[PDB]
Amino acid sequence: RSDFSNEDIYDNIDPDTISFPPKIATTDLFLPLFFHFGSTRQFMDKLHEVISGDYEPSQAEKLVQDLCDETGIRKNFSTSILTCLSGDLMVFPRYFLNMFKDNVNPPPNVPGIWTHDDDESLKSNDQEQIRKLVKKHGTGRMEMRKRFFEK
Repeated sequence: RSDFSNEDIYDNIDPDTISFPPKIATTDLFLPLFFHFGSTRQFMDKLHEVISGDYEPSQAEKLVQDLCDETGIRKNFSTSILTCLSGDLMVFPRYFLNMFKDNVNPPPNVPGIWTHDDDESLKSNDQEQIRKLVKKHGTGRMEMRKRFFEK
């Protein structure tokens, strides 16, 4: 694989261009603590800090709890996000940056973020929908997703 990726534009969004707190951030998704961050950048920096701690695939529970106590993200929200990312933590920050940039939950057209529609397409045999899926996520992620289904 190349050290570079055109997906980086989804990770390099300048948090300072995002009004805080984002309109999409409601109490059904975030805890009181979240609303005490002074800016989108402060929140993202803390999120990066949490995500960096050591977590073995057995510590998803602890990660979710930390995301609640440190960043103010509701637990089942974090769980749902981790699920649509196929467990790829590297895409966790991307999820929030894009959700906040366009105030849509979940971001509908972001590589690595599997929407309900993407999953329906993956479960089907309609090659036109699968064509768009691989363009969006890539074959590697599709295989990992197919894997995820098996359970």
